[PDB]
Amino acid sequence: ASIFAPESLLKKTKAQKQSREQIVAAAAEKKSARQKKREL
Amino acid sequence: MKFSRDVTSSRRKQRKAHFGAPSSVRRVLMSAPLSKELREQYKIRSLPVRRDDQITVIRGSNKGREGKITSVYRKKFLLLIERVTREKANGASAPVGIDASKVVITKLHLDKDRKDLIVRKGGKV
Amino acid sequence: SQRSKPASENVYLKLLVKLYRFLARRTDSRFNKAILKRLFQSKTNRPPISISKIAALTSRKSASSQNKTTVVVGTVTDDERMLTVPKLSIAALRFTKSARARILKAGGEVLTLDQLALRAPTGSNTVLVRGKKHA
Amino acid sequence: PFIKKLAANDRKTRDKALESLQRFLSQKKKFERLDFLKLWKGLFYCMWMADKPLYQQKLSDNLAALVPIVWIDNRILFQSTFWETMGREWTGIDILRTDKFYLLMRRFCAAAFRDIQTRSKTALLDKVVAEYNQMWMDGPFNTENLAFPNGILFHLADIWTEELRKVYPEDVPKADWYLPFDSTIKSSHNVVLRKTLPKRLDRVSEYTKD
Amino acid sequence: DSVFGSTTEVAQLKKNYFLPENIISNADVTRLINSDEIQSIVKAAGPSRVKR
Amino acid sequence: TVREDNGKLYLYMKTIERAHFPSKLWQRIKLSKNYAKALEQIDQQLLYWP
Amino acid sequence: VNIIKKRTKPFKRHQSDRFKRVGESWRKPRGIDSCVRRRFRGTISMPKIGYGNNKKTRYCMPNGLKAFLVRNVSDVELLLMHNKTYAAEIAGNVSARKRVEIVEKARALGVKVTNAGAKVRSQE
RNA sequence: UUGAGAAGCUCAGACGAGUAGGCAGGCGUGGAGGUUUGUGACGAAGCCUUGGGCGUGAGCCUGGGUCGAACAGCCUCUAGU
RNA sequence: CUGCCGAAGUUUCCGGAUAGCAGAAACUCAGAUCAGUUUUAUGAGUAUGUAAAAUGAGAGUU
RNA sequence: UUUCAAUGGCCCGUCUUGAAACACGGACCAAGGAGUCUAGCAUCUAUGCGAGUGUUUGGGUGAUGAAAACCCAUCCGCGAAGUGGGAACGCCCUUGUGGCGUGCACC
Repeated sequence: ASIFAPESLLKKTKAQKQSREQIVAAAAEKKSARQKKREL
Repeated sequence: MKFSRDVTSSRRKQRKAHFGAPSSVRRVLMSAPLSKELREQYKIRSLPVRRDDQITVIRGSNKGREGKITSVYRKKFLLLIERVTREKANGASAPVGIDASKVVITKLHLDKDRKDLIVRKGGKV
Repeated sequence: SQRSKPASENVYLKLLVKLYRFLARRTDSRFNKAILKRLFQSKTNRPPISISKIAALTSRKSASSQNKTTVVVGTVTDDERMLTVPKLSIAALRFTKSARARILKAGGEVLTLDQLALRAPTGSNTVLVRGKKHA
Repeated sequence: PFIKKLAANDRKTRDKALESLQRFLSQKKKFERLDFLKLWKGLFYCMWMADKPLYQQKLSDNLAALVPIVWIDNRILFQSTFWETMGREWTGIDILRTDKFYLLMRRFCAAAFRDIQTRSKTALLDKVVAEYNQMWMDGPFNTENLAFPNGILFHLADIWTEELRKVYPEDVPKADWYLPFDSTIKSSHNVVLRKTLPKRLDRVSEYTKD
Repeated sequence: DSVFGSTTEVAQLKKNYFLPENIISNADVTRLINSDEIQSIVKAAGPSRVKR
Repeated sequence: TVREDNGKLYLYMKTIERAHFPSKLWQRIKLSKNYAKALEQIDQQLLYWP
Repeated sequence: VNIIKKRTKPFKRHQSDRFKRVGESWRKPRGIDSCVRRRFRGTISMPKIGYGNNKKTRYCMPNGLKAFLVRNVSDVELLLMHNKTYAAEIAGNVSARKRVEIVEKARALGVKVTNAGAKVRSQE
């Protein structure tokens, strides 16, 4: 009755989740550096 | 498919044989199917047409017309039937030729030779 | 018969080029770029290498063969002159029937370039070799 | 079972052969390794021919649940021959068939953990884990063979901790649970495997010897 | 199996004939490209068709 | 695929495990006349498909 | 992306009007002394790649559709998913019986037919 | 976001004479193997036409007229092309 | 039919071997060189030449 | 499409020579009409096999078309008998260092 998600989907989701974390982490830093650069 | 190398499937040679046949070969070339009653009574599917044979036209414009075979025109592969004609300009009735395969024999002109031919092709008289 | 694409019409060479096009583009390995370049080359620019030369090159000077895979984009022929074949792991486009049997019967493994790409997708711990281009 | 019927072209015969396998695997006699390798060749194709996700995730449970039916003496051999037959056939599989063999390993990874727990009731846990760690290190996690695919081992690292927590929902005891991963990270000649296995593995040092 | 044989066993009805070997082992190249062995080392994929 | 049979629409599906059996290769389900429910049936029959 | 044609006149062969033996199908002049090859002033134009039309609007009829040649009802059903991109064009050798069947089928599919009135009459 | 004929899709910049000569990609013709469960007496092929359309072009599709028995698209082969 | 590349049209010996111009292949190579270019100053005789600066271009090849 | 108005606009092909010019060919239309086939040699590419390789002189065989396809006994032809450096490992924040170097060019 319950169809488990494919295991390749779980592996891709873990990889995509990690890549999104780096993008967001390097996006808040990008905003701060841009504000400091623009003042300079 | 044919497998004998004594028979040719060449269209050139088959057309030449048909259109250059002698009258003895042309006799068998113009054969007609027997009617159903004659087919089950003479145990023969088809026979060469002969004068005074009673036939019915099966195909063509003259379909359904009956009559005797007045003459077997072998030089043109045509049959001449009684009262199966066409009006001309001057009023004379020109006979119309019908191919032997387009007629069905309903009554045979039986003679001694035809009876021997019938029993020759596995036929009960 | 080089540069952009292989001139060969083999569909299975075209599939190998497909695999190493992705590897040469989505990794930072000069091995994958080198393999892709040699997949485009002609039969004249991919000379065969022998079982003897592979055995000689691996245990050369300092020897220390260890278990690095030998990769050649070409045919691995056989040297019937040599009597004993060491334990070698070779990945090649083609192996001859004599070369393949001698490697397997007394030695290790024979691989294709796609089996190698799964074992060493970055080409790490591989001995990439070439044949003598001078005929 | 006769192996040939296990890989038959209709699901009815494959199902019947599976049912008859329970009697075969329960006999109290020693089974050679080749006999289990031949059996797992048919059982691999029983799973390889499975059609729909509901069936092929219930069939995987049936195969995993078949481990405790096997006799205690030749139970390790049954699991060891599964990981050998999966290593040599893993690359021949295609994308539309890997997602169901991925679940087969996960069900068999949990089967080993459950069998360790079951044996731990009557024997010391360290001895049972040592027996399984020998099987893990002599088979998949062996560094002496370079032909074992990294896809199996990355999957094993991904599911090692979560399938262990399933068997012990309350808490797991201290044992060498992650010994095959430590042994193969330190000693393997596959640089890609040893560099990304620590990233994939979820080794929880809380319940391992420190 | 006697007409053709195998890659390792000679054909019985063809003297000294072995079935040809392939330069690729698993011809499903999408299985290799989208495998855990390869997808775990590639760098983060850039975008598809990029914005102007 | 979705195909029309004498006024009714069906969702035809095939899997790799029936590739060698042409008679049993394709399986179909009847799609409801309600368009909203027909979309739901496609979603639930094609679950975890690309 | 409305349809733009860089040129509507055809490229006629040089001296094709002077001589009836010379057809108007374009032939690249080869004479070195010929002023048409040298591209002097007042002479006729020559097919150049610059005259090529937009790739997006190439092969498109003035109504924005591309003509798709159709010979039976099987060909019309092919344009079920492309009725906004392609127009059906029945072949010239398709009989008036099949043309009728094609035209009714194309009408249900919402497919424009370029020559839907050929070889038929109407009777309301 | 579906935009994997990966031989596809997409982004960017620069450039554009041309004899001899060199190199690619295409158009068309006769015949052959395969294919379109292809077209055709409710009209094939050809021909005519200030009908319409497509391609930078070689060329191709089509309406009408004429006509009366065969003919074509695609993949490959071939040449008295 | 279209597209792309594209000369030489002459040194040297002497119908050619050439060279040179224009392409293909096999390379290596920016932590390096090349230039129908201008220089710095001194060498020789404003010109001329020099090794190492400016400017541009990744270049050398078989 | 026909025509008109404004602007422009030489007759092509060959040969010539610096391009020309000039001199040649061209009343018109249809059809026909010119780098082909084969035997060597060399190059490049593709394909099969690979210290080998090449069935078709011939034999076997081919029940349905049998000049095809399929199989190969013995011969024989040809062939054979110091540095730099691609790639990879381990360190170094990185450069860079260390061990290991195919092909080729130097010694």
